[PDB]
Amino acid sequence: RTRSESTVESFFARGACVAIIEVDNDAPTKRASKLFSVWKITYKDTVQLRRKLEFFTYSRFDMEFTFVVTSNYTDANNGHALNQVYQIMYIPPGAPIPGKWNDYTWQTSSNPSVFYTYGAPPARISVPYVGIANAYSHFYDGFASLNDFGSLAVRVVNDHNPTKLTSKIRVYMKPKHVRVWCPRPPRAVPYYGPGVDYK
Amino acid sequence: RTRSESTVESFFARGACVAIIEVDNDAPTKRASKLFSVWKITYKDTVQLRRKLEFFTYSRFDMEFTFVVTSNYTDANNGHALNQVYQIMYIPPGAPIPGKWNDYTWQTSSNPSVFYTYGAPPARISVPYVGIANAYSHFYDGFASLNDFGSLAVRVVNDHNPTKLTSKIRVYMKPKHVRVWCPRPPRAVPYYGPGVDYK
Amino acid sequence: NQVYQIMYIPPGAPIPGKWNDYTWQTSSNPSVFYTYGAPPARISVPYVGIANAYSHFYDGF
Amino acid sequence: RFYTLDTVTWRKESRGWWWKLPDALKDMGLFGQNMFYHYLGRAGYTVHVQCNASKFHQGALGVFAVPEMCLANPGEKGGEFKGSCPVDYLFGSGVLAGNAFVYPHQIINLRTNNCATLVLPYVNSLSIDSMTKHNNWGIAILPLAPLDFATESSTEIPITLTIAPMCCEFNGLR
Amino acid sequence: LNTPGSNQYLTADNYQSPCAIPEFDVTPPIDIPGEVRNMMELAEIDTMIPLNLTNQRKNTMDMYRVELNDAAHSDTPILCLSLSPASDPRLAHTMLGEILNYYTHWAGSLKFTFLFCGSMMATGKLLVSYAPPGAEAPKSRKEAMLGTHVIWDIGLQSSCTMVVPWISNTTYRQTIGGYISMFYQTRVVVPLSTPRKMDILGFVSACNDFSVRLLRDTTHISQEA
Amino acid sequence: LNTPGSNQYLTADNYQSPCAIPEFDVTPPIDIPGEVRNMMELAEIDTMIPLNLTNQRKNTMDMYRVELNDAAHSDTPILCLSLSPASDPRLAHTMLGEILNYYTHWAGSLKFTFLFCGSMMATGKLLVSYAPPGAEAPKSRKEAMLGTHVIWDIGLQSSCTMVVPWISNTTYRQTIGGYISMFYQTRVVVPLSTPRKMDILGFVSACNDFSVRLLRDTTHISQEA
Repeated sequence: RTRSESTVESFFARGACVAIIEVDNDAPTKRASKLFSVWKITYKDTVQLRRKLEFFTYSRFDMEFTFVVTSNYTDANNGHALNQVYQIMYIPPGAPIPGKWNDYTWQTSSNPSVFYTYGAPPARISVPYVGIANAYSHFYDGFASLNDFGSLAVRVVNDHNPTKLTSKIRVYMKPKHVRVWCPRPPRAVPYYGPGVDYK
Repeated sequence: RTRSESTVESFFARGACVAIIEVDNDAPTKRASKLFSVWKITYKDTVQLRRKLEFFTYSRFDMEFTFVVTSNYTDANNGHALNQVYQIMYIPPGAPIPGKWNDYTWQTSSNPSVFYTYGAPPARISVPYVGIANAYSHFYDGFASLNDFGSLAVRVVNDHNPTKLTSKIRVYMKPKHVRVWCPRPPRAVPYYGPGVDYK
Repeated sequence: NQVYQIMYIPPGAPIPGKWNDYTWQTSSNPSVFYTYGAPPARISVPYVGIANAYSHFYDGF
Repeated sequence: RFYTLDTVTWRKESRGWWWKLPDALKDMGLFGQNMFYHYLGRAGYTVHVQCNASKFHQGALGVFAVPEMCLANPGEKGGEFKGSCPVDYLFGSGVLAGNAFVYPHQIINLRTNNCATLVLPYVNSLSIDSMTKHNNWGIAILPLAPLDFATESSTEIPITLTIAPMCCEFNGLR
Repeated sequence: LNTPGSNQYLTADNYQSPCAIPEFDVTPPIDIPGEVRNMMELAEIDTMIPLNLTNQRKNTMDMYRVELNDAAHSDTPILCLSLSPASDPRLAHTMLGEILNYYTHWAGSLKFTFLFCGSMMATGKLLVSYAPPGAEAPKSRKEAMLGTHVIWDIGLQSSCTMVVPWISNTTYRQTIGGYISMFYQTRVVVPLSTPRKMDILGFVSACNDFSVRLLRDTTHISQEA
Repeated sequence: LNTPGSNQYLTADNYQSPCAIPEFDVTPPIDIPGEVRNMMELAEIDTMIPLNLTNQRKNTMDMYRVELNDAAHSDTPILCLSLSPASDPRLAHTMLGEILNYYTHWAGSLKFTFLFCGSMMATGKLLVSYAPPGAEAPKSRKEAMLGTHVIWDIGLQSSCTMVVPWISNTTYRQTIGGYISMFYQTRVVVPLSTPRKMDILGFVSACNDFSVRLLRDTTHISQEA
């Protein structure tokens, strides 16, 4: 035992990309012009973090989210565009999910939001323990894998611009203050779905 | 009773969008080319904040204003424009309201003003208690709903530019040091006008 | 504005072979994102040797 | 008190047995009545496994206490593992049976002992929870070694499972 | 390096701000009666329950009361209340329901007060029973008698107060827990020409242990999009 | 001046972050059994070795055991284990191997436990030898006898535990060290009609001095590109 770099905090608190969000600005032309996508915060999208968390039954940790936004000009000769401003809103568990770009959910009455300006250092937010139970449940035998975690929504708040722009937002989640309980053996078969089914 | 997140400060001190201001630069071409709009600071424009404040008769709080400016090129192929500078001026109660872009009210002899540069972090100002009475009056039975609060004016101070630009300013107001008196029951019917009329 | 990803590969880790391979997910490889126009990126790599000191000469197998 | 479940028989082709708690005790007299009459509850378990094997019998049994034994509700009799109905070597969760020893466990080697005991503390994400729609613990008995015996007598070794609740708490009478 | 949270406005941000009007003579406060520190003050105030929601008795005054003396009555629940203040329409419009509509999660005990408004000469008995969570509401007097219940006497006593304890596996449950029903016990007896159409009123309030977390938006009055 | 490390997101960065939900009522923790501080807790837990990897005995239950009584047996190693937990397939799938797969370097002693499952009346002797690192595994009983070895008796004793010491020039070696082999000593003797096909089980675990550094990614289950 003993020695550093082998602790639970060292094992779990590592930054990794967990989601990619595609947003547009205006001028659909021939595309759907998706202004937002919305992503439910979960650890099932990354195999490494999923395998690390499945090693235990109950866990408690805080989530630190880092957003990196990279914009691209679809047409090289559309003209210089004004600097883009992106709105990243955290949706707490139990809150309504946005369905339209200009709906009431984007008013940030109770949903935390951060505005990111292109060229600025990447946005960073910290989400504390938002679970309903005393610890997150990776396994539930009965009638809890969906341990809330809220969701993230990113949209462009710029005005109507004739030019076409596409931006990609990389979401990095770094767990903090990780505590684990009830050790479990590692997964030995490839994952199929969000459950424990095997083939 | 007891427990946090239920206090008056927690209930009221939440950021929300309360106003949207449209400004132009030059070259009307076919539009009115509104260089300023001016907005009277009030809580009647947002249903959530209005309902929260109507729960009590008298209240005292300080207002923190955050301005987010997003510019847009009306024509995609007008050419690169110089970085825009916006002037946001707070009009104290009882002060004259600007009527022209280059009138005497924009000289900031006694009206606080802040200059915002595009690409910079969003401007933030704090307005203390500017009421005339000892507390704001949400209800008045006699011969006080217009509890001053001053007003905000935003204009573009850039020189004559052939290119056409349109900018939108989002105003977020976060009450601070909120104290309330004389609790009142919640509103049960949709609002019609700035009064208490019901249908 | 261009964004560049600079990733440090620790000894014994796989070397990237494709732009969109698994090695760029930074599961255990430290990485820093640099934005054009920002001050130059700076990182510090401690002693990552296996022995007690780096060997500039080795006479043997 | 001590509650004894139905006796299972060990064969030479048995792939193992599994039980769920407090699912196995839902109909076990007073404890089952209390867990049915209350919306919330909390209680520990004491697991005793008895193997009625003679000195001439060969084999080993692996008793594992798995918290939240999710499988990819029989009740008293439980179920059996499948050779190729959870998979025995996959432990019902796609995990090699060798790593199943991470859970609290006991080894019943017929050449050393014929009984084993286990202490199961209350494990859950809540201080108190319903005793009916949630399975707090699972008991899995696996044939670590194939059953063999002298060519003299017997074909089936009886296996007795006794579970006794402890630290019982009940709230929300209905 | 540009990272989220740097040079960006955050809704839940908290730093110091420049003063627009420095050295301003702020009016000193005065001791205005009714100062409130916490929103839980409103939840502990008794609020009349709209109880009898019917098509005639909706958005009116007759809904707040239930007639307590029919001709031959019945052995069926005259009124039934569900322990879902943020979900039951009979309790969503109350002060407790309005407070809970702003918070996803809630915890603590509840208090229900029932008082009937009739003549002093009216005599009778009523049965008030509390159904534990997860149990169906009683459909008869015997079923109510099988569980936790109290006997309410019509006479010198005119008000009955019951407290529903906090029974939940989790510390806080979502605002998205048992039943309270009343039954006739023997009969309602009145003297000569005494009105046989007296009425009852219900009140709901929160206890001292009430607490909420994770403030959200309200459903009533929403037009902004 | 723009330099690397300024205004850029770093994977191994550590500063304070703005709170998305300030003054949130975080649920207090409870004493959940099985709290673990360090990943080395899992490495010290005994894990059954898949030992006999064969084409019939693969991804099944028969691989975990080796039959210990043939008809005439042989003077050859019945089973051989290599001291490469992160490289040997017989030890890569164990808990120690899975833990080591996440770390490039490792150090410390190892513990191997062998127990056989047969009848109490079975009597015999077995030879367990440890080959020093850099030495070929013995191919005969005499070669095993020439090195470090122990005599395991089949009888009242049913389990044998051996500890492999930490022998390496460097403080930590890569997860990319000797052999452990067992030999028949005299014979396996059983009484009348006693089964002559008893089985043995192997277990591997880490010692208290085990330590790893330079955490890496795992090989099992990788599809992201």
